[PDB]
Amino acid sequence: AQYEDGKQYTTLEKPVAGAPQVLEFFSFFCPHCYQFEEVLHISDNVKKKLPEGVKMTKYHVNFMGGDLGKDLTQAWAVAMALGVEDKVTVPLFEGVQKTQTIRSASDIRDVFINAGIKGEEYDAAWNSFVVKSLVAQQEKAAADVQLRGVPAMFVNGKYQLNPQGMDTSNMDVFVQQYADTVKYLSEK
Repeated sequence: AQYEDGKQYTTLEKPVAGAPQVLEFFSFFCPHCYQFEEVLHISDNVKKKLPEGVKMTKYHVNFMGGDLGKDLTQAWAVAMALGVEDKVTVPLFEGVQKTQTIRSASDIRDVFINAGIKGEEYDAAWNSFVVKSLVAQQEKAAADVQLRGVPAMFVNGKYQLNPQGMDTSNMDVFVQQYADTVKYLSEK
């Protein structure tokens, strides 16, 4: 075929019932995720081609950056609960990887404060049970899909994107192929 198992995607030996339709995993410590987010805009470009009635879910993962890694997963939960993903994603990536000014939970908080979220509102979200289960959700989803590496994308708990199996000398073309694959798997 043109899209073959093992080529642009793999198939899960152990499918995951009831999974989010399009599910993406990343980490602010993950250099390819950095590339994926502000150089390639993968998340974006996928949406632009998904049929609609399709929702997209992005979760953070724990297994990079130890203690900070976990702090970041809670912070991403706060971001989701507050609906401020698009105001913190870039400063968080650049704070961890570019300037390296994120070294503690408090520094993560500064990014939110600077992005305009209020202290009391941040601290309350942080400490809230809704954010605890939203952490639990992120972990569960990662747990369900054998996850050892990021970036990672899964479609309908059955298919996993395989970006290594796509051309990379043109970035624009890599993205389009990636998004079209997601759209194919979607209709499967």
